[PDB]
Amino acid sequence: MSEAKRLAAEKAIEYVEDGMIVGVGTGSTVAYFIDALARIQHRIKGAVSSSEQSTARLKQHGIEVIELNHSGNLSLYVDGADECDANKCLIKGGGAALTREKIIAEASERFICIIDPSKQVPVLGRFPLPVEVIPMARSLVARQIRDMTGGQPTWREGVVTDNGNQILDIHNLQITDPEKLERELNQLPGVVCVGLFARRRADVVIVGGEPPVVL
Amino acid sequence: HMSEAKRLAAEKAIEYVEDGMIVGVGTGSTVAYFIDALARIQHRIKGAVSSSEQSTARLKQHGIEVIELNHSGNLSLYVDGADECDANKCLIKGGGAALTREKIIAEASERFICIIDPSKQVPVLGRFPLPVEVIPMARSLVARQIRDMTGGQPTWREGVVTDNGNQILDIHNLQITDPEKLERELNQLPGVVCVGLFARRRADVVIVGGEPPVVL
Repeated sequence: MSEAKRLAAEKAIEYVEDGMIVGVGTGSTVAYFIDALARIQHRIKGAVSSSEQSTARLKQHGIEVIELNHSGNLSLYVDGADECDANKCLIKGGGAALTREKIIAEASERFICIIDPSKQVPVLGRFPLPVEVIPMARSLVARQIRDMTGGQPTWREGVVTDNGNQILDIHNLQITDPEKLERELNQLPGVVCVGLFARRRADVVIVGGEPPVVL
Repeated sequence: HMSEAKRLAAEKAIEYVEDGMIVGVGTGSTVAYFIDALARIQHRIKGAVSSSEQSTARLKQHGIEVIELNHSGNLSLYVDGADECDANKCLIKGGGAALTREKIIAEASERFICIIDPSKQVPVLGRFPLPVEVIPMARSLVARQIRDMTGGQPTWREGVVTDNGNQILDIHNLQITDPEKLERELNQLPGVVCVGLFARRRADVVIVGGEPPVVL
């Protein structure tokens, strides 16, 4: 899907305007966007980064990285998704960076989501739902999620997020109501972030291909 | 001034400790009396699950075994203080920055006993500012959002870092007449780690220290 990823990333460049501080996602599709952004870096002020990995990639291209606390709100955030449904609700966090992704997206006027066709699904959940948890809460949250959803939480054992937390991946869900599930999981003490983007979903979905399809 | 009231509230809370329990333990100056009282009955408990590194040191100083919540599983009893307690037993917590692990252990516990002196009783929560634990890179965003949503005044508790590596915003000037609603709303903000309202899961028993303590 490398060509589809690159084509989606190049289409997203059309949304970058002179003088922007661009919010930058994480992952293999975003890698193509970082490479393309480097070619126009004379036109931008810099980037706010959703992961230490993305920060290193931006810096390797000479792009200035700015903290969200310093930039304030942004106009544009570009990132990928592990799954995207027909209502533009997403599962994110396959690379464990969901928390800073969700924060930067929240601070951005428009979220342009770049995907290849394999990410389009009719019902979220075949890709397990990532949930970032305070480590000492891990087993409690797993029990609660099992009780609430009937899904199967599994610790992504050994993975530590940029924020020092652990990840539970919730298997076997059919998330037909992501708005509700996100709101309910957000209430559990020890949950740091839920990998559903539904309260604040993608504004634009770019599906890579020749030509890209813009939803 | 309130030292005797704190001591007496903690004494009454000991009456809820059953032989063999793993006791969930809060944080703060009122809980300090409860930790010292637990030490006096240490032969009657299996150990304790601790809401802060500070409480862990105080428990270990008395030879009480400290057990991880991941290992204990759910608990029967959690005992902790509060910065404010309204008439419906909704609480503001986090004055000592330990609200997140406190809320987690309280959630895992069947009965939450809250030990307070009379100065913690309020008709409406909010004169004591509401603590919110935040991801550091989200701090300014969350402050803007809370200001817009509530009309309150967020202030960074600058320099304070929680046991979880996060920062604290204290929200001033709220009159929180519906704590469960505000808690639910603030919990939806990306970058909020924990909200210092205990309302969805509130105190089951409130012990107000005095001679004798009042059990509410």
